[PDB]
Amino acid sequence: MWFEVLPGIAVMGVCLFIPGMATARIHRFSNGGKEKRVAHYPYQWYLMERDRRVSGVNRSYVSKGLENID
Amino acid sequence: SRGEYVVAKLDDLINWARRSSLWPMTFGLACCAVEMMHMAAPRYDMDRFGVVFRASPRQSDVMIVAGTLTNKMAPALRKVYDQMPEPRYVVSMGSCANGGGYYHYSYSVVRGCDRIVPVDIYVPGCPPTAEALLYGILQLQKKIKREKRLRIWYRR
Amino acid sequence: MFMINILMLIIPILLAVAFLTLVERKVLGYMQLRKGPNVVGPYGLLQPIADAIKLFIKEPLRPATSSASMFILAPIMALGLALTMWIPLPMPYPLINMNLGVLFMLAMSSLAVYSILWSGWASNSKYALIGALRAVAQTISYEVTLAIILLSVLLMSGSFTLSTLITTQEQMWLILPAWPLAMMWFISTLAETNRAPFDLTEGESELVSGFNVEYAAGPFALFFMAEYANIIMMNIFTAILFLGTSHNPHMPELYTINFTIKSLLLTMSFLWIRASYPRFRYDQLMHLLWKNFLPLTLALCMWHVSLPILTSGIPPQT
Amino acid sequence: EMVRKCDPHIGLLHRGTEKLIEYKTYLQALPYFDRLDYVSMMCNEQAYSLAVEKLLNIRPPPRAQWIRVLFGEITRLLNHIMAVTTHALDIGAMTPFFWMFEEREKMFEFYERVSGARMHAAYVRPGGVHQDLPLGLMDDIYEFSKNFSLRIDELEEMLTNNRIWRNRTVDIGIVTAEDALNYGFSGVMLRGSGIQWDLRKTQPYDVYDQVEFDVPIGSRGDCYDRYLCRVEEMRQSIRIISQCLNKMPPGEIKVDDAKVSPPKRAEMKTSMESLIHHFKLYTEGYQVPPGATYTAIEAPKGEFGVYLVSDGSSRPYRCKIKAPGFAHLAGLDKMSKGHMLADVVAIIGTQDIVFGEVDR
Amino acid sequence: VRETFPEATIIKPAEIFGREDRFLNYFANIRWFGGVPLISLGKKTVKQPVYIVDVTKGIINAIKDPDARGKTFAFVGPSRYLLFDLVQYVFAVAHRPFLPYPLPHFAYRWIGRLFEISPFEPWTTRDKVERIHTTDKILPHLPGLEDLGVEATPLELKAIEVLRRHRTYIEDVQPAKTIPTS
Amino acid sequence: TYKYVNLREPSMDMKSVTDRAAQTLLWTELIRGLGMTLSYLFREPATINYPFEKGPLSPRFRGEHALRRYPSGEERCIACKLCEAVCPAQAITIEAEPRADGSRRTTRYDIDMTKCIYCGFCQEACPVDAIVEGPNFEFSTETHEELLYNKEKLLNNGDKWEAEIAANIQADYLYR
Amino acid sequence: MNLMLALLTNFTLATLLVIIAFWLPQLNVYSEKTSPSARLPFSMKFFLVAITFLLFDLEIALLLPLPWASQTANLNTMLTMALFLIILLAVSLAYEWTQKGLEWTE
Amino acid sequence: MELLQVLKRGLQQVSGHGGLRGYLRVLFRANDVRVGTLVGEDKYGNKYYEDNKQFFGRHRWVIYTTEMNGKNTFWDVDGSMVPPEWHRWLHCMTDDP
Ligand SMILES: CCCCCCCCCCCCCCCCCC(=O)OC[C@H](COP(=O)(O)OCCN)OC(=O)CCCCCCCCCCCCCCCCC
Ligand SMILES: CCCCCCCCCCCCCCCCCC(=O)OC[C@H](COP(=O)(O)OCCN)OC(=O)CCCCCCCCCCCCCCCCC
Ligand SMILES: CCCCCCCCCCCCO[C@@H]1O[C@H](CO)[C@@H](O[C@H]2O[C@H](CO)[C@@H](O)[C@H](O)[C@H]2O)[C@H](O)[C@H]1O
Ligand code: SF4
Ligand code: SF4
Ligand code: SF4
Repeated sequence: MWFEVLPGIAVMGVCLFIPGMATARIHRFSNGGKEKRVAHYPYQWYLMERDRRVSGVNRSYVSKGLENID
Repeated sequence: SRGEYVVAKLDDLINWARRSSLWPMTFGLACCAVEMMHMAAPRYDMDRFGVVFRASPRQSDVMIVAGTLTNKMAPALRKVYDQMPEPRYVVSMGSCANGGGYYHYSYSVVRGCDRIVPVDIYVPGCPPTAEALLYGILQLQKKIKREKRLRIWYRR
Repeated sequence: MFMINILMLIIPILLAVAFLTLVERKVLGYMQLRKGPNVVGPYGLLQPIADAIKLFIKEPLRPATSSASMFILAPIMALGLALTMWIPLPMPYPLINMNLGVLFMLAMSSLAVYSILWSGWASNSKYALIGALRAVAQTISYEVTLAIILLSVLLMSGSFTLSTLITTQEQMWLILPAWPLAMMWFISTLAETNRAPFDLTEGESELVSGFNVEYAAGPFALFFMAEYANIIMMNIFTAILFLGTSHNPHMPELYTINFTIKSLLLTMSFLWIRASYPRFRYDQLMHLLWKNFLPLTLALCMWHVSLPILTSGIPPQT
Repeated sequence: EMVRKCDPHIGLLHRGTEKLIEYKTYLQALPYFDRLDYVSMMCNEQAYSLAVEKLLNIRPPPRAQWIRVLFGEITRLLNHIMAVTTHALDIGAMTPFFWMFEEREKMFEFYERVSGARMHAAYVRPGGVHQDLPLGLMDDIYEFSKNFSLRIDELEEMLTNNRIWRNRTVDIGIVTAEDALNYGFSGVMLRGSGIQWDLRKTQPYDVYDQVEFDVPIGSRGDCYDRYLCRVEEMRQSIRIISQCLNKMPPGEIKVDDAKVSPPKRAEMKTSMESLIHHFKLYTEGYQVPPGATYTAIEAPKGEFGVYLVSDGSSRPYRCKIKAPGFAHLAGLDKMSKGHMLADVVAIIGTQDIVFGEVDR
Repeated sequence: VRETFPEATIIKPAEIFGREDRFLNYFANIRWFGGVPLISLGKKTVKQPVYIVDVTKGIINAIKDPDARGKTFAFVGPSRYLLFDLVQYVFAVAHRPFLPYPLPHFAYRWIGRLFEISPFEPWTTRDKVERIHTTDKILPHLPGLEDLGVEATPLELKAIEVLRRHRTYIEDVQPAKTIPTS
Repeated sequence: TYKYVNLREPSMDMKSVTDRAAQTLLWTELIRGLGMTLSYLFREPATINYPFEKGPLSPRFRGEHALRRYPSGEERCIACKLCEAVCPAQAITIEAEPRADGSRRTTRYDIDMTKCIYCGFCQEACPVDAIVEGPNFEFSTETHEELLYNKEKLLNNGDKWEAEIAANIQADYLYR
Repeated sequence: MNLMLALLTNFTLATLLVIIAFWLPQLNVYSEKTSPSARLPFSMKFFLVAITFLLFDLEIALLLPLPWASQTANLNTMLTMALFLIILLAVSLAYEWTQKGLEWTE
Repeated sequence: MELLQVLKRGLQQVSGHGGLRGYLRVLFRANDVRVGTLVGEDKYGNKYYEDNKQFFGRHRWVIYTTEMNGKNTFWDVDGSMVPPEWHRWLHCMTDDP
């Protein structure tokens, strides 16, 4: 019956699902649980470089808030 | 962890792949080709065994000779056989291909395709039923399953 | 970490291609009132594995190639480019976030025609080369509409960034404002990938289509994998382009599930179409492109340049 | 792209059938006719049987004649499914082949239930048919025929209005009426060009003048009109089969003259005369009075005929087989002029060529 | 064998050439590597190869010949050649570029050893090189092909048959120089 | 009587011209063809599960040959050679002589199954139902020589298949 | 760096698959077989489809900046020149069409 | 509710073959998990089933013995294993087993 085609489709579906799921999870693993920063234009890259300096640990995804104000 | 064991299991793997993925080149010469087409048709669906219906001679693993082989045609059949990549097998389908059949005594007919190519399975009938041909294909699968290429290599 | 990401893209791609071969045979089987592979593994789930092993231990074909370097380069180019087409795709996040990702995909696909040309050159056969040239002429012809159609849709998106297509379709699928472009886009992808009813490389009108003809070729498996990776990729691109999935930043997996289903369904429609129609003649598919799609695509490009301006709906640049 | 010359080289299935027949008795030669147009087996048998019955100056009984028309039209369905769907399969439309070959598989069962063979039945013989229909067969033929026109409609849904199919067939291989006649075409190769000819109507045999059907006629003489004619001929065959089922008479199924048709096995084992006639018919065979006939029928592929020469003995002196596909293929060069390579595949399909009959 | 089965027919052929030979095909496949080594320079080695069909006919004629029982035959070709000329001719028929270069046995034994490591038919081995560079014995006390009614086939008449497949894609050919007959 | 298959002139009013334009541009008749293949996808396939399931046959089926006996075990064949005379393929070779007890019996009965066309003429001609074509069709072999049946092979087939052969004869002999 | 690594990985794997696709069959050690510029003639039509593709493809290069061009203040000028380019692309097709540059009959 | 009745039948087939181990045995030997009425068993261990609701051609089937004449036929089955008495029934040459 036609539903015996589904097992092969399910295998295809899992294979196509993995790259998208992996990229999202690896991005959050590598950027402190947040989305990887998007820098398409120099202004965005300029702020990312500034964050890397401001962090004090050389990672742009380490955010400093009002605790650094004084 | 003997070499006999590993060679034995590797034989089973390659034998399994080769028999589970048999791509035929059907040489539809005459009436028997019709029954071959009924083996691909829905009732028997040869494709469900892993036997693709229409495969090019460049990727084929088995040649099915389905019909009378005439003298004028014998050179072209041998040429296709010589161009088949290995491992290659030949199934002779029907009385004409098996031994000449109804036309055995003709001036223009090759008396069995096994004068031209080596034949692995002979399927009798005029024509063999689609089911008879399928039986013969499944017989070839079991013959491939019995192959011992790596065991023989290991004992050379 | 990035090296893991690459392998978590490449390996699943090769597995999807493997099992698409099984899905095609079973879907085509049931539309033909039969089953397709159901003996090698339960529901034929081992059939792709048996075919793969069988092909790689098969003897290489004869005759010898005319050019060894081009004989080896063609399959490398086909498969290398096929995998490269996947790296900017947002699912919902891309492996490589390009500002000009759409243009990158156009550029890389236009290079896929070289494997056809090189394999024809290395075939050592006059007739096989002529077959390759007809295939190239088909491919480049339909590249014209894909580029112009793509440009027309981006006038509603506002940039060449693939992930911006997601934002553009946050309210509504682009297929509604652009269904005429979607129709011609979808057919162009069929003709671009040499799929039925445009599969003349596998047809009956070629000088080399004769069964008893021979020329240097192969490996068959590598070319086959490259082709089917492009079928899936084009249908993934089609979904993103016209059937944009909503993205929730806190639940990216929901995007991926919904996005995967749409891509699968579009891919199944390629199989659906292959089961339904006869094959075009070479001159007739040229006529379809040059005398039907192209005049209408140029007109719709004019319309989609004008429409955002006259409705005050120009999209943002960033 | 253009074809300038088409030179078919045949003989690759020439098996010297005509020379072999001269060494067989008339019964022994009957199975050779199954293996000519091996898609229209029982129609080939009927043609040979009519020719022999004519030289013998005997006629088969009415029930045999209705059985021969019934299975003649079942055979036309077998042939047209093959002709149409392999024509479609060879230009890429593969799916109708599978749907309709399941229908062919069920008509193979009718062949097997009357003869014990799916294809080469050897069932129609000079004098009638070999055996009477098994009980329950006509009911199953009725059940098959009841649903078959729906199967034809599904085929038409795939092809008839399809623009791709029409592009591959319309105005391809146009044949004028005058050329069709002089090139020796027959069957649909004639009716596609508007010629109003059909041997069942004009020179009827068996009981074809007792059944009602219409001859489909084309208007453009191209591949598409010949495709429409074949599809419509399948509908007419169903219409004829419907009348054969209702009008099937009772009685014996082979001529009641034991110097031509063998006696019943029960008679052969009790009567001295029957045993002698059984012995002689299966060894020497019946003698055929000297003479020559050209006998033709409207086979599914066109006019199929035999020029049969008897020298007065039990073996034919000469048997020339007129295969309709022989003249049709001879016209391939004429028809392919001004067309492309892809069109030659369509033209060969529209001619409905089986090399069993072309090469003999 | 002569002690066990005294009436045995022993046939002692020279290197045999033919479609499936490992002689002409051996030299043709040396081209598959740029180097074309040769003990000395292919000199000091004289070869008298015999055609495969000639050996076959000789064997068959031996089965049918009552005289042949208990004898020892030597099957050799008609013409003796220098190993350098033969290989040069082989490359000329195969339309290949011929690049000779000298080597002694010690440097020719390591290449032989290096390919002996293969778990299949080696491309070459020390023993194969030693046999190739063994001069073909002249044994005039033994009967040959002519005693069995077989005419030895010249190599020049059959080289194309064997080496046509090795060509890359006027037939000057240049017949190889033959050592003066005894 | 005859009918035209293609002699309709299309109407040329707006309603009709625009219907044809919609078909051209909106691919409607192409979509219809997709509907038919989709409908088949949801139909049960016609495939049987060979070799666990078998295609139907009838008692008349012409398969592998066999030589039969009387209930006592005596051979039915009395070497009349009607089968050898009628065989269209000359597939039968027979020799005979008086048996030790004086009975008329064959010493050779060969069928070249690669000459045979499986026509069933031999079993029609046989006056004592000695030679028959049984129901077996699954006897393909790996060598050509295995298909050259001698009398021993054919008698073994009779003893092997008689249970089924007798029932099939019982079912069809009144049609003969 | 990442894009270079991705391209290197993709074409490295493609290369390995190709060489093992060419070496793995040599494990079988199959038997030896021992049994096997100028015009084409090339049709002018196949050359002219390639050239037409190129010239149309060059005009597409000029149209690619349209998404950015629509951000300008001089929209009237931009729209006039955008439609001008597409129209000349149509005029090229019309000229080819009406001189039978798109035919395949000889 | 029809979709749930289909799922019930699917799980009812698992019980019909004697549990998961029996269900997988038939699935891998015969690529078919239908449950039918047992019609009989021959002396070699072949089991014959019928289901008259199936369409003609699938209404009768045999599950081959796993060992016949000393041959292990767990995986290697063959249509020639059906003895003549059942051959007539399995090929529908007759109605009665
Ligand atoms: C308010 C005003 C706004 C302004 C914009 C208004 C625009 C709307 C009005 C225009 C409508 C445009 C329609 C777009 C489709 C293109 C139409 C077309 O070109 O099709 C015709 C083409 C040729 O047709 P033919 O009959 O052979 O010959 C005619 C020429 N002599 O024939 C074909 O192309 C047929 C297709 C060939 C391929 C067949 C195989 C595929 C069929 C299945 C596809 C299923 C649907 C796919 C949908 C995918 C969506 C993702
Ligand atoms: C692998 C299979 C996956 C599927 C899984 C199961 C779900 C099935 C969903 C598929 C739906 C399509 C299948 C049904 C199609 C059959 C229906 C049909 O036959 O309609 C025919 C109809 C009449 O045609 P005709 O007779 O020629 O009339 C002409 C003048 N009235 O003709 C028509 O009216 C056609 C009307 C539509 C024309 C639209 C033209 C194309 C426009 C493209 C837009 C695509 C949008 C959808 C894409 C997917 C995104 C959701
Ligand atoms: C990890 C994955 C490794 C890669 C595994 C690749 C497995 C490939 C399995 C292919 C299964 C068979 O799939 C089927 O193959 C044949 C080719 O013979 C194709 O056949 C098609 O191409 C050939 C020419 O190439 C034509 O002669 C044929 O008429 C056409 O239909 C079918 O379109 C395809 O459906
Ligand atoms: S064996 Fe019989 S059916 Fe087959 S080709 Fe010969 S005559 Fe025709
Ligand atoms: S079936 Fe026909 S061909 Fe075969 S042995 Fe009997 S009579 Fe001869
Ligand atoms: S099998 Fe019958 S016909 Fe043949 S010789 Fe014996 S008794 Fe006579």
